[PDB]
Amino acid sequence: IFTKEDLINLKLYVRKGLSLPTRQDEVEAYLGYKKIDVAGLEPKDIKLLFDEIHNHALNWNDVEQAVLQQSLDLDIAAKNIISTGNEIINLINQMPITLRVKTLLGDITDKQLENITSADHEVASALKDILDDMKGDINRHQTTTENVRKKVSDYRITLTGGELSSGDKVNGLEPQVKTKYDLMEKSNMRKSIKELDEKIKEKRQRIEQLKKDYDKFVGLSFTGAIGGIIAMAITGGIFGAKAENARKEKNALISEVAELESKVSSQRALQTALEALSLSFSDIGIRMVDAESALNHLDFMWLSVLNQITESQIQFAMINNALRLTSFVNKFQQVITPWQSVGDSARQLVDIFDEAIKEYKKVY
Repeated sequence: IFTKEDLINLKLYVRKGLSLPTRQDEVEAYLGYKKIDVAGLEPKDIKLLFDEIHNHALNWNDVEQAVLQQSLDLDIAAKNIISTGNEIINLINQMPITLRVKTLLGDITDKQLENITSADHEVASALKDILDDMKGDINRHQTTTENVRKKVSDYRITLTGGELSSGDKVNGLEPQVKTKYDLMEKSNMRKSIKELDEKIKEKRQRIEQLKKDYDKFVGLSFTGAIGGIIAMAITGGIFGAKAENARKEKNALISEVAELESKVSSQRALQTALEALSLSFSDIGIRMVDAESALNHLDFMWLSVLNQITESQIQFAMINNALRLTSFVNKFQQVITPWQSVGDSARQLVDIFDEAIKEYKKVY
């Protein structure tokens, strides 16, 4: 069944949804960016989803109050139907069995109300009235319970996705959070960043490799001084050239590295924002999945309760003037039996609300 943790998880999801920023500049401050250049993750995209979550959270208390008040109402409705049904059965069973088996319900109602006057006329009229009132009462509880179930179902489908009772189809807030979360992961830079770090270190070692070979070749260029004048011309030309090839290649890589470190710095910036947004969407999504499970329980409970009321209503429709009174008592028992289940479930739900409210004090 729907438990107190289920109700607390709904309140926790609503509180998270209402705390989401919805103003565009606040969503941007929350994201840490004005543009990310990933489809579906731009601040306008995130705001649209936060607006939908916020509106859904705003709508919980209408459902919550309908659920709790309907449980309070069905509690005392079940109690009244069972006790009044039992009183009616007891009244009938005061008739001797030799008469009960052959007397029809119409004999103790309609056939007393067609002629002219009686005490049995008044009680027979009151018996006909209380049956009519109970029939209408059970129809009313079916109608209101169907509406509560519809509110819970629509609240659930808004979270899961699907077709609402209005016929509108909605994508589902939880699958939408999941899509964006998946886009953040398809967009991750961690491997790109690591391969760029690797190339900065490697070119930052080669820049140093022939700073030493520049110092070598320029030393080598002087080793014509052994011969003197034209041995220095040939050592100067050959090794002076190899020394500049090393310097030129060096200056291409110092420019290369400054670019690559600017690039990797921006890729790290994107990753940091992705990781932050991922964590927020994970928190939202966990709150949603717990709320969804809570609503699965609540929806199933209200479908089951509605089914019991409908069972009672169908049995009540079988009561008619031509039932022998022994058959009537058996059918009236079949009318009130489903209401034990309805009342037990309704009282259980009221008590879960009570225990969920008390949980705050027990924790703090």
